Amino acid sequence: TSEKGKENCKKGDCAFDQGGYFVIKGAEKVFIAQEQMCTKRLWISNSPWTVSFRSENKRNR
Amino acid sequence: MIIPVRCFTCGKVIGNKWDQYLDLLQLDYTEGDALDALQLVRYCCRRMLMTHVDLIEKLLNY
DNA sequence: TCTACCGATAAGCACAACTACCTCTCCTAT
RNA sequence: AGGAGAGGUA
DNA sequence: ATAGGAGGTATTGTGCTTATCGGTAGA
Ligand SMILES: [Zn+2]
Repeated sequence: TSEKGKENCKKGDCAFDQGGYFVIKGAEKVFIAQEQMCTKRLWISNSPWTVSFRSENKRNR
Repeated sequence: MIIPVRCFTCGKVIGNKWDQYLDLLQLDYTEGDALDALQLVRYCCRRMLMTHVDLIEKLLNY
């Protein structure tokens, strides 16, 4: 579909969706952004007072 | 989606004025002047002829 | 002097965290 | 036919 | 019948039932 010609665009997609989904079993599947804590910043918590260094790839916290 | 005929509000025949409206818009005419040139004194017909969207072209192409 | 129960401090264990509802999608290992 | 998971109504 | 190492993390919230933990009161 990407970088298709003018003739190929006429037959096929309805030109209403930009194509952000997946086709698994005939049903469209869309990912939802997951909010995650930053692993490249020093994190300080309370009760108890502590500072932790996150791990990038290997568990070296 | 072709132009809705009979102009549901107040019941005015506007089914044959879409081509003339497009021709007027093709020239150096604004929407108000083009609608006034079609002899429309009520704002219902002007709303009907201004809010319409041409969708049948995409249906034919796709 | 040695028995004899006798209230406190943690450590788990068990329900409770709403009605009437309406659709869609997916599911049954190897 | 029974379930599990999501989006929803008053 | 077999298979599904090992990781610092990042639900509360009320009742209930222990254990244990010293702890004095009596002979
Ligand atoms: Zn009218």
